[PDB]
Amino acid sequence: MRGKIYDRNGKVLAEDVERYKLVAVIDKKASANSKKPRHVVDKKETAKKLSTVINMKPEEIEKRLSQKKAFQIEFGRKGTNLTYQDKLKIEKMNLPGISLLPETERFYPNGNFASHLIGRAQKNPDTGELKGALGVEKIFDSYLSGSKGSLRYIHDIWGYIAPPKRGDDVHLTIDSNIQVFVEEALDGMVERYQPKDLFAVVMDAKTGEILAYSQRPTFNPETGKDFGKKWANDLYQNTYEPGSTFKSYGLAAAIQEGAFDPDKKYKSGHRDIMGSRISDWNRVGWGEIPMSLGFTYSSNTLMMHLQDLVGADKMKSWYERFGFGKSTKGMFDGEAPGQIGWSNELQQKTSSFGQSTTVTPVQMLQAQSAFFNDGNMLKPWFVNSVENPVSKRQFYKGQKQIAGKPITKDTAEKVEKQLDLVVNSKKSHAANYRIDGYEVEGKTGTAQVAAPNGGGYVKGPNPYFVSFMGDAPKKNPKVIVYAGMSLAQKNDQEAYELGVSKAFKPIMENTLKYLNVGKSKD
Amino acid sequence: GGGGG
Repeated sequence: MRGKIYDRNGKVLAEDVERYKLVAVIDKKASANSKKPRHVVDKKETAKKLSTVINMKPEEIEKRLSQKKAFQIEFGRKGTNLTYQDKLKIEKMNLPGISLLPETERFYPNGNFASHLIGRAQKNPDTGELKGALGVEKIFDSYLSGSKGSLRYIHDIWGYIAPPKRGDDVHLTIDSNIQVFVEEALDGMVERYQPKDLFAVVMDAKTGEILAYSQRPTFNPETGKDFGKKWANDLYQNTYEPGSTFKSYGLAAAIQEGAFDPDKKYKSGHRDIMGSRISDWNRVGWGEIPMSLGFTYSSNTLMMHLQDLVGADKMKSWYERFGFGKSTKGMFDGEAPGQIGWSNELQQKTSSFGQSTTVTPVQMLQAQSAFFNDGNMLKPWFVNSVENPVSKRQFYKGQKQIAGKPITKDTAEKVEKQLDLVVNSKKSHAANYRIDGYEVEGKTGTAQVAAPNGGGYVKGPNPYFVSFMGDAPKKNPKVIVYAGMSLAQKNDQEAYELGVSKAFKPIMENTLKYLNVGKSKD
Repeated sequence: GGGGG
């Protein structure tokens, strides 16, 4: 067998199953050698009797039974993936020339479910051998594959090279219950907005475990629908100009260097950099205001100010210590490193509010974790264990690791206080993200998206990648939820206004409810 | 962006 892929609760996400294939011998030669006929003798009534199961047009079955004088015939995709109780039903008809041959298929019980993480294994027609083409299935192919026991190698994750055979089972950190909430809410967003790109990830604030992840446009692993259009996994392989979500780190840097004072007033409005009026989202500003406010509002000028006070060279190092521009050394294939945009003053400035600079969504989880774990960034991981279920031998076992402490405990508490404000302030420009009964906090994340191949940015009515990096319960969270949407093709206006609030709210509410986190008032 | 509301 190819090994199974389980969730954290032990529920199967992928497994091998035995299905069957219909074959009909149509040539008299078969029955020339003995008494009882071994070819279809009454095409007409055989076709009717078979019109009981599956793609039952009796005449279309007769067309196929009537074809040339080939020995044996198949029935396309309908003539495959037949269940065992379908087999039994036909076997009782005892028809001349009809047979079902066993074939193994990879089965994903949920169909479209974390499609881009789980991945998909393709079948070699001739041999019946399954081989991972994307996601888990590809990374862990050798271990999964009960056959390939020559020299087993973990794709790109250099090491663990442990050299009638059953395969190895892969245990993920995913919780099927939380994954449901994600898939449902993303379906909603696609219906509403029809974005070009979309993701949501739920991470355990205190471990770095990925509890749920999906993206649109994804594929259906079961059917092979849409597989190969978008190959890239958003979370690990695709880069984004993150936008205002990225200010959180620009702030932390400052707070620590002692350059940010929440009550100190700064000049908002415009900032002339390299012959360009880089201005706030409102284009006009709010004049002289406290920094605390600027951040609540998401002032682009604030971050630019703060960069100047701290210093270019020092801010670059700050973003590096927050794990950006480098792989998170997660368990996934060809994880994208992104890059800190720092070639000139323009790139540097635009970076502090999340342009020029590219990140993996994961880099961002890693960063954000700092604020709730006393300045320690947690390595985000999704693989709980790879173990042969016969021997119980663990070839890998995942655990929570500290990918760095860039910031202090004091700094983290002060950052959290501002994140609380961003949502729960009197003048909050992010009330849309508030939930009933539960205390939320996080950062709005509106960004311009780059032209796919060459040119500048995408233009249009609202050509924005909106995001929210939220956590709850406030101060001492259970989870981080990061949703991002790129280029809504429908209701682009509401998209800019609400952002991903319409997806974050349900996911977080449902998750907290399922994890039995206490409420207040309805 | 950042707000818008």
